[PDB]
Amino acid sequence: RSNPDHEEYQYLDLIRRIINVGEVRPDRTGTGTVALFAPPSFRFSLADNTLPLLTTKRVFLRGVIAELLWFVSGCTDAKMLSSQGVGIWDGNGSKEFLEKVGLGHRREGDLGPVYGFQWRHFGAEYTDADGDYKGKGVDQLQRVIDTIKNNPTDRRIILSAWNPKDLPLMALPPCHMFCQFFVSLPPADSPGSKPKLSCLMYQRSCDLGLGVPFNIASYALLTHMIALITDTEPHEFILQMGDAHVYRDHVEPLKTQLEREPRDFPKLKWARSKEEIGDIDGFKVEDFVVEGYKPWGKIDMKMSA
Amino acid sequence: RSNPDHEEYQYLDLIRRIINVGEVRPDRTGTGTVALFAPPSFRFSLADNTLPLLTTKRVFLRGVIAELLWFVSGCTDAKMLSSQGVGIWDGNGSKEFLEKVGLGHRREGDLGPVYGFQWRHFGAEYTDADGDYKGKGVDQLQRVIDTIKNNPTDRRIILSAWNPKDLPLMALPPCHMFCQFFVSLPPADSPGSKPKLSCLMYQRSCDLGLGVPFNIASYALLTHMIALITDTEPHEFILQMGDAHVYRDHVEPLKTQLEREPRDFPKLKWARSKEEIGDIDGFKVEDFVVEGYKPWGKIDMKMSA
Ligand SMILES: C#CCN(Cc1ccc2[nH]c(N)nc(=O)c2c1)c1ccc(C(=O)N[C@@H](CCC(=O)O)C(=O)O)cc1
Ligand SMILES: C#CCN(Cc1ccc2[nH]c(N)nc(=O)c2c1)c1ccc(C(=O)N[C@@H](CCC(=O)O)C(=O)O)cc1
Ligand SMILES: *c1cc(=O)[nH]c(=O)n1[C@H]1C[C@H](O)[C@@H](COP(=O)(O)O)O1
Ligand SMILES: *c1cc(=O)[nH]c(=O)n1[C@H]1C[C@H](O)[C@@H](COP(=O)(O)O)O1
Repeated sequence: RSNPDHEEYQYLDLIRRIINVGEVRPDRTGTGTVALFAPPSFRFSLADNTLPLLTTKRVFLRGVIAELLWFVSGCTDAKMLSSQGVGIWDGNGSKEFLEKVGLGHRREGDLGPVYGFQWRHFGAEYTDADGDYKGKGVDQLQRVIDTIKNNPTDRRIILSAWNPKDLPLMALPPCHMFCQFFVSLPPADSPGSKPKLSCLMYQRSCDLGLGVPFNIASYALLTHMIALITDTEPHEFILQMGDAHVYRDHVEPLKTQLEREPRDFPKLKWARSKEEIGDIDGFKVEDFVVEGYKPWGKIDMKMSA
Repeated sequence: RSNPDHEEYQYLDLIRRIINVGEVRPDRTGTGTVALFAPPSFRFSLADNTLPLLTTKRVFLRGVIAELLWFVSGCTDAKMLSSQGVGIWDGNGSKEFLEKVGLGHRREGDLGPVYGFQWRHFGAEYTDADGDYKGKGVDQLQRVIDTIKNNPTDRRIILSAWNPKDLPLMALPPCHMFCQFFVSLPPADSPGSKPKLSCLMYQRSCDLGLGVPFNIASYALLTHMIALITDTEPHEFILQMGDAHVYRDHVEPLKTQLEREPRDFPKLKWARSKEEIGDIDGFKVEDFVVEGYKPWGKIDMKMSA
């Protein structure tokens, strides 16, 4: 390894380990997987505007950003993603899947009270994706922003989408069920510096081939976004996994990826200022300027619904 | 070290690290702490009836068991613990503290919809600790039991007390906010063996001196309990921490503990059979037979309310 310390090796090494000593298991989708439970967590530095966007394969960056802004908006209609050319949620939002999980009364694309809804309206009563939820439920995301700015040492800076009561209304239960932010105060020797912002996310189920690449970049981006609005400096992103698995039909495609040497991670820059963006709800896809992204070729992998 | 691989060194080493390079910070209690965010997780083997009850200091075992059976029962009245000689929750259940956090309308000891209530009645409306919640809300615990027995490869075996909507009603927000169970199927070379049960718990805020010792034994015991009811074999317990800290007034007392060499962990045996206990709600303090516990002397540490 030209550069053995490249953070991407964490991802490649775990996949190799799962394939090697993982346990073959049946699963909800019916395709089957090989898995390990609670492996060591991943750590990615977010310093110097670094964005841990995997380079051993081309990652659909725009899809990650679109999905993230979608979460932030509190929207749960997958059509808002497919209309802009992002179909990652088309599979679980299809009329065929919804009816399959007992949600036939919903129009196609209406995923239910998933991620975004819990993030901005936790506890509110869900009708459909067109419902008026403004000012209803708990806005966890804004509370996180307010807390980081006015009481950084607080120990409850949590953002969670897990809701046992709403689960049956969801086309799919949250995979990244929650994350915790931490703010390091400016060192004594130089109190003018910006506090450092870190994020730990826990993912109950992890599709290493398809999902993890998105999850890693997504939460890294969320932390960068929150850092901008709170005048803090992104520091570290930690990802703890529960059921970490590699789908059976992903094994061969991933072996090809395992042969590739990572390129230095790209950097993130903002196309607009903090003032122009305003708050967490003012970001736009075009605001994300990712430079230096130099990935290898794309690797085709089918998603199991 | 006579036994460098003793699992208790994970706990001792982390405390040493926090004291050495941890960051000095202000906190809600006002006593102050030294902390590190998201340190490597702890792993404890639960095989061969092993119970990771710390030995470098005498741990109030009966108090751990009592609190756990209290959680399971869904009860939120701290008087149910103090009446049996366990006052770990007297501090946050006292009238002064309750009135202090805006809950003066509650009788002393009524902590609100904390741990146990969320575990067995998530989503139900909370009135007071005497309310009738039977059959109300989501019983996450029993669902976990049923899932382990009938669909072990499920990836949603989650037990969580985090409830953004109910937080303000709680004397204190959940520290151990959730855990995930995992079941390994019997290997091919012996399909008669019992499936192996593991548990990963995530704790947002960790008082290493006082809380962690209880948290470790508590979730280890919970896994042993669930294993009995589900005909599975306890395997491993993983603990991931968020804000890992040592209170200022615990530093000196802990230094004394750091000088001690761990004794082999004790073992857990049941005073009754699975049939006699019946289900997760049938356990009694006397059912827990811990043998071989050989700890060093107690170490006094004050809890910051
Ligand atoms: C995590 C997350 C968000 N999600 C949502 C989501 C929904 C159901 C899931 N189901 C399964 N089995 N695995 C998943 O990772 C998963 C993820 C994603 C969904 C699909 C892809 C995907 O198929 N990507 C392909 C094609 C990308 C493209 O459209 O160009 C890829 O090659 O990456 C990525 C992320
Ligand atoms: C986690 C958890 C449950 N809890 C609940 C709970 C509630 C508020 C808290 N607040 C703070 N600052 N730290 C805590 O760990 C904490 C824990 C506990 C509460 C007290 C002790 C404690 O004082 N232990 C002393 C005395 C033991 C005894 O009563 O005999 C000790 O020496 O261990 C331990 C656990
Ligand atoms: C879910 C969504 C996400 O953001 N990331 C993911 O990796 N996934 C994966 C996990 C799993 O393979 C599948 C969901 O299936 P299940 O609910 O765990 O049965 O999507
Ligand atoms: C909370 C309860 C528990 O089970 N274990 C714990 O260690 N604690 C600790 C963490 C922290 O010191 C305090 C809770 O205060 P805060 O909500 O984190 O501000 O108790």
